[PDB]
Amino acid sequence: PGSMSSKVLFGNNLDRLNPDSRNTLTKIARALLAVDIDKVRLEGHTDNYGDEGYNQKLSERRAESVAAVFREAGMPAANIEVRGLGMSKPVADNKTRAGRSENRRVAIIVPA
Amino acid sequence: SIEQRSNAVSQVLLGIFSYVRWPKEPAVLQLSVVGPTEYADGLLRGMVQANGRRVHAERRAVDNPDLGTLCNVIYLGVVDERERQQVFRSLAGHPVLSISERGTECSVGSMFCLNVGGPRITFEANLDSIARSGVRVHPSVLKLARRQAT
Repeated sequence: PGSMSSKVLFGNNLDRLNPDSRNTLTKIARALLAVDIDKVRLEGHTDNYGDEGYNQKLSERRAESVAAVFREAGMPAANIEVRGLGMSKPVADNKTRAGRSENRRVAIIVPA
Repeated sequence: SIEQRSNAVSQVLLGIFSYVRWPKEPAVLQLSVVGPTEYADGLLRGMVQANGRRVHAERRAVDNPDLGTLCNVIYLGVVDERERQQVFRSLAGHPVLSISERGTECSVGSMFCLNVGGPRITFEANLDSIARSGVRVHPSVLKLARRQAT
């Protein structure tokens, strides 16, 4: 509901978006660029199931997946940073499937 | 200068507020200052938007049950991870604009994170936080951040 309200959720232990989710992410990056948003930091996250090491690498791959979409959308490669926070920074409760759902994500951050 | 920096925080917040819409637009904007802050004293003295709507600010505790219903804006100071989680659990499902005084991370939590160091106050925006906030943010808000950094 507006380009600034942009959530990017992933399936369980999936580090790539599906055709429809990737499509919807593309028009987000398209929308951001059209309003001069220009540079982004991408931070991937996971639920707290599995090993720390797996999740960290998983969250890295999620963020890189989103980075590849922004690059394809026409945003300069140098203007994109990628981080994985693994499971360290949940937005929702991991003890419910609805919460775990919300933690499987990449947060788009716009730096000054 | 604490005085210079506090007034600049006031002006940047007034700028940010001008790009935000609340689903029920209140007659007065109510702002909660939460956690240790160094630059909020300008806010705490009260502010006025260009159209005359006032911003009334009060300090409130991290563990205030009613944080989400008692304010339209929260200005978040030094909170640890458990306190931050508590705050945003309170805000969940309520239309609340969140801004943190420090921007050392901006990974989870506040929609906007100030950087109150150096020449001009800048900020980052977390679009995932904006998405869970319940308020509407016009993308031109980032012009302000862009121009302040430059």
